[PDB]
Amino acid sequence: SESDAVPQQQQQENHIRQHDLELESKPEVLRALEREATRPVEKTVRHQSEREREWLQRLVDKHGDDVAAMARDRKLNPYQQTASDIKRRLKKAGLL
Amino acid sequence: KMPLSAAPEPKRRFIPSKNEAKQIMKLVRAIREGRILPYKPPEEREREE
Amino acid sequence: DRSNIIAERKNKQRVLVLSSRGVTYRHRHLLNDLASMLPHGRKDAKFDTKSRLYELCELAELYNCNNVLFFEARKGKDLYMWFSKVPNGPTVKFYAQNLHTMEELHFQGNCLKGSRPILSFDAAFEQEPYLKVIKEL
Amino acid sequence: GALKYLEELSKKKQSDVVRFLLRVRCWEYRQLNVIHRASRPSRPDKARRLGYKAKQGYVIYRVRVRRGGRQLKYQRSLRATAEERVGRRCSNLRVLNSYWVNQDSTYKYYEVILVDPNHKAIRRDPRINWICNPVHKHRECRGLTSTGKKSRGLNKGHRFNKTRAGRRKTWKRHNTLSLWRYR
Amino acid sequence: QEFSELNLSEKTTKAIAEMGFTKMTEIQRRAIPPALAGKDVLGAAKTGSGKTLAFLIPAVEMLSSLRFKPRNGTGAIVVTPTRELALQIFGVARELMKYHSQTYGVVIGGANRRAEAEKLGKGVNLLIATPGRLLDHLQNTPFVFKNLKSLIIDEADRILEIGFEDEMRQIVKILPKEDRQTMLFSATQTTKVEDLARISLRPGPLYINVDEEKKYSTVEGLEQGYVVVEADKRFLLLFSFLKKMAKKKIIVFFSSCNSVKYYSELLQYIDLPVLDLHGKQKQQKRTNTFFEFCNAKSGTLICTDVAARGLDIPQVDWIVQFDPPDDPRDYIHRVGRTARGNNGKGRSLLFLQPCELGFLAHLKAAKVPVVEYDFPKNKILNVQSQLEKLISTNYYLNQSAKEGYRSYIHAYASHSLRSVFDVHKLDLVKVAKSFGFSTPPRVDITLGRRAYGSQPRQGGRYK
Amino acid sequence: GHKTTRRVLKERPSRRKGAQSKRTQFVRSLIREVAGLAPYERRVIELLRNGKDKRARKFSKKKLGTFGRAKRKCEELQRIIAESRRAH
Amino acid sequence: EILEPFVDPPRDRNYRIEKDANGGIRYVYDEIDPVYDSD
RNA sequence: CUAGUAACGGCGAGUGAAGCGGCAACAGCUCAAAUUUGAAAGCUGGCUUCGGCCCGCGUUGUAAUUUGGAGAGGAUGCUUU
Repeated sequence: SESDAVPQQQQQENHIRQHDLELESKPEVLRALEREATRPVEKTVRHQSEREREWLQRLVDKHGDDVAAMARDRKLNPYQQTASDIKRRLKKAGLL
Repeated sequence: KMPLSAAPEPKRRFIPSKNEAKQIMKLVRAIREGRILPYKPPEEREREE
Repeated sequence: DRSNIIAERKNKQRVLVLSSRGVTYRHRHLLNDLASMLPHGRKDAKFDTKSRLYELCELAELYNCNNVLFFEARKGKDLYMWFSKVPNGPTVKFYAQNLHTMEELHFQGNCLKGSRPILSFDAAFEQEPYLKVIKEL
Repeated sequence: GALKYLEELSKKKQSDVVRFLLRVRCWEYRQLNVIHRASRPSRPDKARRLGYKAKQGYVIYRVRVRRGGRQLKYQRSLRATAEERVGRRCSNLRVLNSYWVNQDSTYKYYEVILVDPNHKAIRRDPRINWICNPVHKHRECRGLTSTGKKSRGLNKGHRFNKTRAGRRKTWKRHNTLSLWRYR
Repeated sequence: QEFSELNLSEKTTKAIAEMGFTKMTEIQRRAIPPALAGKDVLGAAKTGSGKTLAFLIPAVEMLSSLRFKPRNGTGAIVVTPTRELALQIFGVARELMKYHSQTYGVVIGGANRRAEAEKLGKGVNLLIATPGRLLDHLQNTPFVFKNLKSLIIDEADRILEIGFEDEMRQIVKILPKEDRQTMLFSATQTTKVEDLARISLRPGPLYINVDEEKKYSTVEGLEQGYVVVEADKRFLLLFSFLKKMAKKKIIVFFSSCNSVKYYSELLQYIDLPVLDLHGKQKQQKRTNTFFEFCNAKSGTLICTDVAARGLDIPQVDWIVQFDPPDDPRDYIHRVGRTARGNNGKGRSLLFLQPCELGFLAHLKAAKVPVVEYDFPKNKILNVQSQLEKLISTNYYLNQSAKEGYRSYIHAYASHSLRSVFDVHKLDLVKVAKSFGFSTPPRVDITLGRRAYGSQPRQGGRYK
Repeated sequence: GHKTTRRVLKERPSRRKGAQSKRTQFVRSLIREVAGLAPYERRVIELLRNGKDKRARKFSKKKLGTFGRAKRKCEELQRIIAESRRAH
Repeated sequence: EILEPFVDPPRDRNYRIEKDANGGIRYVYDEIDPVYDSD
């Protein structure tokens, strides 16, 4: 049903993925192209620098898990980064 | 009595410099490759020469 | 007494002859030929179209005029004529259809400048109120 | 910062400060050479908005041009004459732009921003090295500066029907009898 | 009746469960089932019963049931008198739509007009607005409001008191009327409220009464203390007070939620322990904090006066009105009665600048006895240099100070008593020094003859 | 003619390419005081200080070319007169 | 002299008001005399 | 193709376009008006053991960011080298 007269509601299947699309008998070239486009690829997961790991380590050694206290800390967190960013960096480092 | 700009102040004016951080890391990479000479305090350079 | 009229009872009448921005050579020639017949008329040109219509009364107040004869031009082809009493009087909008100015070389006649003309009206200029208002303007 | 204020000042050229400064400078320029090197732009806001940079390879050249008619009017602008005279004196430079700086009873003074295409500071900069290409040799002689673009009628619209892509190319296109193979 | 009885959506049930609400008041229980049926509602509940959920549950249910999207514009519009009430309702709606894909937004006088225009253009499904700015956005900004199904008018007596009568007349004239459910609330019942209910609501209303009849607004058994303090020292005095009246119970009222958040972070850094109740936290956190303050021997709780209007104020030694009161009559009578207490008499102190002393003349007209409190200059703990260093070096505290300063200026500008509290008589440099600034940040305080020959327009279309 | 459902369009950032900005107004006012007046602006201001507004508008129109530009210049110089009297 | 203790105290024409032909509002301004100016 | 149409003209000689429509080819961008201001971070030359050292240009502005169907700053959580 169309409670609100919307021309786009039959078209459906505010941020979208930017660097790729999420797309969900025949000639052999077509099948080969699908096969080479569908084959699994590696990701080359970006690691962290030694100094960033040292910074996150020193940050854990004084507060442990209170990410709000680490954000408040001016000495050990000179760039006054938000606790969400530091929590994300800790999760990427595996230091929770 | 008030500033003309009501724009927010960028966070860069409250945190240490990032350009100098990049320059210092470039210098650290240069010292590690032995391309440039490390720091010696000036009295050492005076007694050496 | 700076009225510039010497008579028993003065008919203090002043006209402001004005043209719009997109007037043609024919409209400008008709403006020059018609304003030459009026001594109590002042000539100015290029009124701004985007400006409001009542600002014409302010332009007339500057030249102490109580009559405005406006030459509005549309598309560079169509001529509309506005006859208005300036402070609070009525306005008559007209469309001019066929123009033949004084520069046209087949007329073979000519008259003085400021000679008080005999204004020849039609018998329909009293048998209809709208033609009566046009007649008096 | 200050260039906004200088732009607003340049927009009042008969005010007391600007009139005084224009007269004193006109006196000095009148007693100098016709085409003389200017150390720095007298109007830095105007030069900066036209592409002048305080970098090696950028040169200002002030030039005086006799004003008036050539009743045959010269269809060439006085600003175009200025760029051409400077372009011949500095035949190794490329004319970037020019702008009005002063006017007298008998002369109109203009400053021409030029660029050296052989300097390495210009050849390495992707924002200006388009002028290093040989298709930009003597832009002032082919109507390729701002005055040239205005005088050739290179604008969009019905008012510029016969000149928007070149007047002589349009005339040659309209005067060509096209005969195809199957007629 | 509990919230699980009605067949709400599972997203709405989960959100209310997270708030911690399992039992209703009378106004929710008597308004939500008829309003979910599509009937227009005329109410007589006051601030603090729980009317916010009573008009937000049907709007959220309508927006979720019709599957609204950001390209559909506004579906429900909640009109509030003041900006802080609108922000409180915005916080409640943010808590209510935790699982709902629908959008929600606030439009209040005193904020960025262009940012609000972009926000409305992108699409705000539930719009909590202030009448003047709502009318301005309805008239001059392009945004979709053609799919309006719910108009809630909240606290209509105050809006008609401020002078938004003609604004609401043009608002009701502009807004679509067909298949629109109207819910109007007012604590009183005047002729202007009746006129508004007649133009807005349909011929058949439903009139619901949740109001106490024993209002004890006696004008003799009261005593309101005041302290005259200049702007640039105001907070310092409060800080000194809040360090000298330790081991006591103090409630402090601020004008805005942003200033409460700023002063909470400020007192966290300047080693003075407080408890905070502002509308940027979870409802559960706020209820637990108020419960902890209610069952403590000492301590101080800082909150907004409109946020604690609907709050069971416990026995406290001091009730401090640091900012100008939003409702001066309600403040004096009811807050003085809750400050005096059931037992041994607490005191109600009001902070007055030496430009709002005409309030005392008002206290002379109402025949309310006053008490003047003076303070020695040498007993003020001067932490101004530390405060300015903290504001200049900490980016988060600088942002909070700017937001609190802007909120204070805007709430002072939008004041009912403009004669007593006028923004034009305020020294912005001194009040920004009170907030901890060397220079006052830029704010907008504000936010003959007819033409010759001009007769009134009689035709044509203007958009 | 044909019936289509009109959309509400996104606000154009090219709209009002003049200045509603307070900083440009500040710069324009400061430069006016620093630079001074043109000779014709001084003649218009000496007519406006004597109450001869009709002559001032005619002089401005003659030396500017349009009645709208004359009106704008006369309002600007009258505003300058008002703030000069307020400072006096 | 304030009467209600907690409320705010309550707080060169060139045209003439004349009824127009239709029955709305008509404005009558000062008439223009055609006297020639000194300029 | 429009179209020898509109328009202009001792309205004679004549002069004489353009929008739309079909096609060929298609591709978008760079600056000026901002304070990097917690760090001129930019560049031409000369000397070289070629790795990094000096003089100079430049704050009257060289890098980065931004170019109005935009953008910035914060917050935010994904996605990219």
